[PDB]
Amino acid sequence: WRKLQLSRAKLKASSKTSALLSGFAMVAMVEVQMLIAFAICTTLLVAVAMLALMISTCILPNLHWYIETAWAFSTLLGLILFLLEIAILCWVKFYDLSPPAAWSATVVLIPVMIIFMAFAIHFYRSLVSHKYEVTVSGIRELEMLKEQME
Amino acid sequence: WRKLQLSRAKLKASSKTSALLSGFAMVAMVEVQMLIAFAICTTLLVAVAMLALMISTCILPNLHWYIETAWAFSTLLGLILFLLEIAILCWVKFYDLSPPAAWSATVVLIPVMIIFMAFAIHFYRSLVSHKYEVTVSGIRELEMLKEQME
Amino acid sequence: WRKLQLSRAKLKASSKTSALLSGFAMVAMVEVQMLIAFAICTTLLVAVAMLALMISTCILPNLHWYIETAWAFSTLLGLILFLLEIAILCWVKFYDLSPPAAWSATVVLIPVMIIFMAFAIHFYRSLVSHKYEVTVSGIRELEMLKEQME
Amino acid sequence: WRKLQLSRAKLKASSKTSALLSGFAMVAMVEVQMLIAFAICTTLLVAVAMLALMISTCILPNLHWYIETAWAFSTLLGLILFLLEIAILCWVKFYDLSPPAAWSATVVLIPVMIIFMAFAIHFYRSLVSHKYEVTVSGIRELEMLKEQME
Amino acid sequence: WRKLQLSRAKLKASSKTSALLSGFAMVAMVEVQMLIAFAICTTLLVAVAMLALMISTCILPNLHWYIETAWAFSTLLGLILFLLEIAILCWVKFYDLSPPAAWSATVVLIPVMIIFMAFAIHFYRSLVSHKYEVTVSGIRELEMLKEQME
Amino acid sequence: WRKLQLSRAKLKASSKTSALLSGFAMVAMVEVQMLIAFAICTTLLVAVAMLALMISTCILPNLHWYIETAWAFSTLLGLILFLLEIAILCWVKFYDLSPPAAWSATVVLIPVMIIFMAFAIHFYRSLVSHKYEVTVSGIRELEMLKEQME
Repeated sequence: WRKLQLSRAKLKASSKTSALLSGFAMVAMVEVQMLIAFAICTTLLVAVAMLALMISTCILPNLHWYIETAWAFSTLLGLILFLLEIAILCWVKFYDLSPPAAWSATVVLIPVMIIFMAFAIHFYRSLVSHKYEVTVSGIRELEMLKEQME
Repeated sequence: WRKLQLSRAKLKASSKTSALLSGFAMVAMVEVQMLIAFAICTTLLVAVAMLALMISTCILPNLHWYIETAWAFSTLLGLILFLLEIAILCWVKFYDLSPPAAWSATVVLIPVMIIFMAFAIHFYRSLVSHKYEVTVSGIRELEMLKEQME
Repeated sequence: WRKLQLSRAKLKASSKTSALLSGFAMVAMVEVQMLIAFAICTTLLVAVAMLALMISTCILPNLHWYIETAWAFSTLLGLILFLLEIAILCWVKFYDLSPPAAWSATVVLIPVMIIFMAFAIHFYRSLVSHKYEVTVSGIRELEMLKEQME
Repeated sequence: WRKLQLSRAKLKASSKTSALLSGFAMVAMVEVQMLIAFAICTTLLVAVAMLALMISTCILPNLHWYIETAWAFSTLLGLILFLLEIAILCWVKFYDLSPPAAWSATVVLIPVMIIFMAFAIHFYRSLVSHKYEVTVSGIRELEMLKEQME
Repeated sequence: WRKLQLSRAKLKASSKTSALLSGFAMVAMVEVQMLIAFAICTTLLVAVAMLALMISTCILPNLHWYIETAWAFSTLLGLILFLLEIAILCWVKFYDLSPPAAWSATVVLIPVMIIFMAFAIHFYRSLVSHKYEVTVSGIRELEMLKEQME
Repeated sequence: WRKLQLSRAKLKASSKTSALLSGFAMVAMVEVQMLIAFAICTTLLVAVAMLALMISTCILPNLHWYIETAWAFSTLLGLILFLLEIAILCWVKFYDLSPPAAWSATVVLIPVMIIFMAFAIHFYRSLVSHKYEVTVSGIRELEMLKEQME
């Protein structure tokens, strides 16, 4: 039961989060009109969303942890992209007459981008340790019962 | 009971997903203003949505698997279109002064587009294997009872 | 009980579907600025929605099948209009510098428009047949009881 | 109990319906920039909404039918205004280069506007008749109990 | 229990109502570009919302009537501002070439603005009377029990 | 149980509040096009949101008070930023031809900004006192039981 809920929380969370961001990016992209990177970041980011969306289409009809990875990865990947795209936008909006102000965007981006990925590693690190922590405590308890059994 | 839920999940999911994307595409289309393809992709994509919408209008009043196909097909079909349309937009925004950057959009599109359709086949393949697999598991037991029966 | 639910499903479904589409059409209409038809399609489409909206206002306070027709008709009518309006938009956005690409919009429109209305007839046809089908099967059963009754 | 629900359905329905329409009208108004009427219709329509909004703020804390009238009136009044404003918009967006097409907007407006108000009268008429229809049937039943009482 | 609900109804109601209006005002403000007043009204109105938002952040963690005042005041205060800002917008959109039409906006504003604040006083007035009305009826009943007690 | 709810209320509240504000800021930023500060405020504000978003991604899978701080801090921090950004916008829209009207924005900003942060301290101050207030009342009750125990 806990398995389905985990996925469902992932199902709707991704769809709504992904669709609104892609639409906002598309609307802002047509308004203003590094140079080449802009076209790629936008198109690719959208795809990350599309797949997660379909995941929602196929999940209900139907290993559980495997598909789980697809969502956490795709969704988390996008977050980096959204902030990634905005950094470029400032470069696009200012890059013309405002280049001076534009630099502050990409430069300030590095401090936050690192913390975001770095924090993800720390949270994940503590988690793995627990997987091993439970494995040790679990076998120890089984020996206590097996020893008194004799 | 499970039959109605499957459709309902399809009923609302399609409507909301379809209406927002079509509106965003229409808004961005009027802002910027391959050449001919742009007009077609937009208009057609909308239709895919419209039908699915009506499906919601007729389903509640009222074979179940048949209609089911219409939704999975129409919805999945649209996803390819949305990402399909954005690729063209970059070409519409850059195609003028930025043609160089525009190419990265359609090119990068191929890698993701293939994986999307390809993954769909794999998921479907595993599903079919089970449908038949079960058919074998069910009858097998029946023969067991039959032999012991007599 | 089933009667109220059928209407309620119609009550909210129409309001949300109608209001968002009219607003999107109004926003895109002011951005770009067959010629005369454009003004009519937009204004009329909105009205179809407005009435359905009020239907929601008057229904709760308060023959059931009669009002039911108004919703199914108005809502379905709009779907044709939305796709109808977009076809014109392509003709409006392109009609200036892109007239060549514009034709593909209206032409491609015919294939989908027909299928939409045509499919509606088929679904409705099967429904009517069943209504009669049940009417015959029902009376036949009552005669079986009435005959053995003697 | 039925009394509170009727109002609540009115409470949220008005707020959401009113706020989104006013914002859309304000956004489109600044984009394009009968002549004088435009400014009035927009500002006034908003007010109709604002009051209804506050009605929601004061209702929860705290004759019931009296306040009820304020909502039905304000909300219904707005619907006429929204379609009213769009008619003017076409006159504003086309009034420049497209004056010819503009006329089709106001003219086509008359057919729907009449039906909207006319239909409201019919629905209300049937309602009043029932109120009296029940008053007659009710007293009749009481006399049946009073007569057999003797 | 009734205390928490009253606040919660206030918690979400304010956040959604405030955030959407501020964003719409900001979007329309950048599109057009009394003169000085415009900048102030917009910035200040936003603040009124921000505080109410935080109120939602601090309320859940944790006198009840005191905080209650902050919401009713801030929210109601904003309503006047929104209609206030729109009156200025008409003056901003028309103030250039359309000054004549602009006047109708601010002038027509006075009639509705007064009724809004005036009606608020009346509703509040009747409320204060009841508070006292209950205080009198309550003590009277307690004496009835205390008298027969002897 | 109360622990999970507190976080959940924080989970969705932050995501919706953060995503809409960042999109509105991005849309308005591209429309108009202190000078350098504008680029930074926008980019940084977004980051504050992104992290909070991920917090929602990692919380469900899995000390409680620690993570709690991250949300209250990030969310509250943003509020100051949103109003902060708008102050700059007025300076961006007016800063060109309207510099005079622009000053009223930043100046008026100080009065509200202080109250916002100042009020936060007061609410927090009363809270801390209670933490100590309970600590004293609690130990006192335990002694009452321990004393009569002898």
